[PDB]
Amino acid sequence: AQNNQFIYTVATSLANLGTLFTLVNGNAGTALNVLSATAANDFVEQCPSEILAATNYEPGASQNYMYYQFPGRNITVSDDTVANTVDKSRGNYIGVTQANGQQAFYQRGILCGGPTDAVDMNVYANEIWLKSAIAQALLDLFLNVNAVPASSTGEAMTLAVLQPVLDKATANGTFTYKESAVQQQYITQVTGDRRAWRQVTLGYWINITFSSYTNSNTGLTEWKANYTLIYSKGDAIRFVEGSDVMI
Amino acid sequence: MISQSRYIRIISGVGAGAPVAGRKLLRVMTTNNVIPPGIVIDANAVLSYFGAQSEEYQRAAAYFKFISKSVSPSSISFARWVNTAIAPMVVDNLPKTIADFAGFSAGVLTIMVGAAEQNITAIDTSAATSMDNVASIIQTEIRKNADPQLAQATVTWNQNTNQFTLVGATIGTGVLAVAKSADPQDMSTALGWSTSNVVNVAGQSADLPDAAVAKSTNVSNNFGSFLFAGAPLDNDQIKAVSAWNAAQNNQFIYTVATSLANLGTLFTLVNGNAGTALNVLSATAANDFVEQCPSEILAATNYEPGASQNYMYYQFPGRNITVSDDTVANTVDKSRGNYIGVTQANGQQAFYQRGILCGGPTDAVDMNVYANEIWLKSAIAQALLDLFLNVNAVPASSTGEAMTLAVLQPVLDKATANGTFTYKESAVQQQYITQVTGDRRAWRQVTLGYWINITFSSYTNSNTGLTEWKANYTLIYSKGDAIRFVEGSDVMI
Repeated sequence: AQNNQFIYTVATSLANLGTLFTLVNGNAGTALNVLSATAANDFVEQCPSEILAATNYEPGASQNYMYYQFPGRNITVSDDTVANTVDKSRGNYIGVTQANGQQAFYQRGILCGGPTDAVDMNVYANEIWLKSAIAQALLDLFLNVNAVPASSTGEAMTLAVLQPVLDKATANGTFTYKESAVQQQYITQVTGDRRAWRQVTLGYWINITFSSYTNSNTGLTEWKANYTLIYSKGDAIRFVEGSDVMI
Repeated sequence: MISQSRYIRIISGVGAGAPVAGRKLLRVMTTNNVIPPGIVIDANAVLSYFGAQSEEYQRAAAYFKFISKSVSPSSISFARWVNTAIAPMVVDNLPKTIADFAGFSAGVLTIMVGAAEQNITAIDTSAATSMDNVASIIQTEIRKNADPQLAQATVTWNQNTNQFTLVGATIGTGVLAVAKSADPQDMSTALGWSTSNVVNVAGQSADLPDAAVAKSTNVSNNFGSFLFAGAPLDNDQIKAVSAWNAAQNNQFIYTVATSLANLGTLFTLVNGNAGTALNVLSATAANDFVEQCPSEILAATNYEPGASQNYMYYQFPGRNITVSDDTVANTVDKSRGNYIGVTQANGQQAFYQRGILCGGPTDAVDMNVYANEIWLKSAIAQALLDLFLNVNAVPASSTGEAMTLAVLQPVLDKATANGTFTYKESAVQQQYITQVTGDRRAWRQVTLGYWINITFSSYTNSNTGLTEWKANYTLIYSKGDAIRFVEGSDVMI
C-alpha cells in the first residue's frame, strides 16, 4: 500500500516457497528467504535488513546485495537444478560453489513486484533514501523561511535548496552517469522537453511547475508545487562472459 | 499524528520497466519415460540428471564441444514424445530421502482422488531400511484400495534425481491427484506430492509426432533447429513433421538423418517444405550422429561483429567420412543432401560440403540466410513488443512513424555490423524493386544495404465491429551470400 517506504522479510521452507509467490506475487517491497529444515534456527531473514541498516548514505555507498558472505548462516542449496527451480519463485538464499577447492554467499538481490516497481534491493534502498532526503529538505525549507512566493523566485529558491541533495546523490552512487532507444522515446514523450535524455551525460533532470488549484476541504484556492525528477538507476554487473582467442 | 502526505507527497517508480526476453537459438524430443509429457527441461548437468548410459548424455557430450571458428552453444533442451499409451502419473525436484521418514510410524494418512476421495490406511515407515523399502511399503498400502486405478498402482523411486512417481493401473484414460490434508501425520510434504509445482499427467493415446512438437512448442519456443533423435522414423512421419515445420514460415529448422539409398526416396516427399535439412549417415559404422552439425553451428553463433559465418567450409573431426568420389557427390547433390566429403590437397586428406536447404524459389535455400532471417524476425518483434509494453501510447500520426522508425533504427544498425546486410551487385532485381515499391531510386539505396517504410493505416477487425489502428512496414535488404567457387587463368608472358 505504501509505495517505496519499507521492506518486509519473510522466512520460508523450500516446499512452502512454491505455495507462496502465488499469493505475494506483485506486492512490491517483499523479500522471501529460504530456511533449512531440521537445523539450527540461524535466522536468515535478517540478512537484507542488516545490509540495509549498516549502509551510511559517505561516498561509494550504493553497494550490492548479491555478492556478500554470511559465515553464521548455514548452506541452503548446492545443485544447479535446485537453484534453477528456486530462482523461478524469487527466493533468496545462501549458495555454495567450488572455486579451486574452496567452497558460500547470498545469491540473489531480487524482490517480488510488478514491472513498475524496483525488483533489485539496492535501487529500492536508494529510492527510500532519496524520498526521505527530498522530503526532509522541503519540510525544512517550509519550516524556516518566512514565505515562499509563487513566482520565478519560488522555482529558483526551491531548485537552489534541492541542489545539495542531488549533488550528494551523484557521489553516493545512486545516480550513474550508462547506456536504450525505447527509454529515449519514453523520456521524450513524458517530458515535453526533448534533449532531456542526453542530459540524463550528467545523471539527472529536474523540473518545477508551481500551479494553482482549489482544495476540496475549503472553497478557498490554495499555491502548490509540482516537480518531476528523472535519473539513471544504479545497477551492478552480475554475469561475466568472454572468449580467449589464441594466435 | 497527521500523516506527512498532507504536506509533501512523493511517488517513486521505474520507467520503461517492461522486460521482454531475447530469443535463443537445440531441442531434442526423446521418448524415455523420465521426462513428463507436459514440461520442457546449461554437460555435467545432463550426466547427473539422465545417467551415463542414456543417449541424452551421449548427444550432449558431443553437442557441448564446439568452437565455431570464433571461439559455444551453452544450452540444450529436452521434451517428451508420447510414443505409446500412458497411464496417469504424479511426478519431486527438492533433495529428499535422507532416510528421515522416521516419526511417520504413527498412522500416516494420505488422500488421493481420481474423481472422488480415497483415504489410505496407516502407513508405518519407522524401520525404513532404504527409500526403496519406503516406496514398496507405500505401494503395499495403496494396492489395498478397491478403486481400479489403485488396485494395481505402482510407486517407484529414482536415485539420480529425487522423484517419487505413482502410476495408475489402467492405460488410456484417467485423472489422478493428491490433496493436502490437515492431519499431523500426512506425508504429502515429505513426499513431494501436492507441494509447489507437481506434474499430474492424464492418460493419453499413442499420439503423433507433429502433434507432440506442437504441444512442446506451446509451453516454450525459445529454440531453433529441433530434432527427434530416437529410433529412425517412418517416411510418412518425416513428411508430416516437415510439412508442420513449413507451416511456420521462417522460425525453426528440422534436421533428418538418412542413408544414401533412402535419400533418393526422400526429396520427393519433402521437396519444398522450407526449413528442412537432410544429412547422410554411414551404414555399418559407429553412430557418430551427424544431423547435429547445422544445429551446433546455429547454436554457437552470437549475433558481436562478423557473425554471419558460412555453413559450407567447416571441419568435424568427430564425424566419419561419407562420400569420396566425384560421381557419387554429383548424384548426392541432386537430392540436396549434406555430408562430410574428403579431398586430397597435396597429400593431406574432410569437411561439411553443402549448406543448402530443401524449399521453393521464394524461400531461403542457404542456411546462413535462413538463420539471419530468424534473428531479424526475432529482434524486430522484440523491439516492437517492448515499445508497446513501455510507452504510454503510440499516436496514429506523423509522430507515430517517426517514433517507430527511431526505435527500429538500432536493430538495423547492428544488422549491418553483423554481416546480414551486405553493401553487392541485377537488372531483373532492379525492376522487381521498382515495381514492388512505388518509390523509384530505392534500389540505389539498397549503397547502404536496406530500405524501410511505414504505413499506419486503419481498419475494422472481424471479432468486434469497432475500428482498430494498425501499422504496416516493408523492409528490403541485400542478403548475405558467401563465395563458394574460385576460377582463374594465369597467362605467362
